[PDB]
Amino acid sequence: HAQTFTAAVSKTAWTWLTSLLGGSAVIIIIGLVLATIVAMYVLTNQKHN
Amino acid sequence: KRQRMVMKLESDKTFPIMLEGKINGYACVVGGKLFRPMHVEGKIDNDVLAALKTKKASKYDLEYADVPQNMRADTFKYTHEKPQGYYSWHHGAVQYENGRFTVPKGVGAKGDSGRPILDNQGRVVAIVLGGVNEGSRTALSVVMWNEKGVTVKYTPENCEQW
Repeated sequence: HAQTFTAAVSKTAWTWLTSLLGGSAVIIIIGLVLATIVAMYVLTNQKHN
Repeated sequence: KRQRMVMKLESDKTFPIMLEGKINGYACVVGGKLFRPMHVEGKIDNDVLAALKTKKASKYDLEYADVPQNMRADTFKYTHEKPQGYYSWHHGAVQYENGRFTVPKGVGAKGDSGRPILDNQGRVVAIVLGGVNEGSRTALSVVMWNEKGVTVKYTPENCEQW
């Protein structure tokens, strides 16, 4: 058996790869959410009514 | 009679902004905070205020600065409330309605940005960054303060910078 395309090294390997690649995605999402809510904050501060 | 209104209007003074002997605008102080439009560049007439460190507002196109304590008494008083009617402005009375301030057409141009709007009692209601003529009147891109203690900039469509 020499077939090696995915060849999952370990559960720890995938766990770490998810941790350091995907957590950055979470931080990006948090930043986008903060930007959106502060944009709405500016909108309501200017004229909530 | 408008003569008494003009006399009351012409009482207080502001600090102009100079650029190579040219007055690109005015820099007023209200409530202990120094203000001047960011798009207008120059040197403030008074040296001391010109020495103050200021910070920029990306979406508000003006700078802000804290006046020294020993001079905060000599500042203009503000008003968050804006009753309907006409208000005194340096060039002339401002007739405002529907929350937007209008001036007679042909009044106000470049270099008139930052000049505060005074009420009947002299309290500053809002300051003007620019204006656009749209007919018999000329709407002004003024920035007002809300009752809760916030800052609002009512800018008309495709307004003109001053």
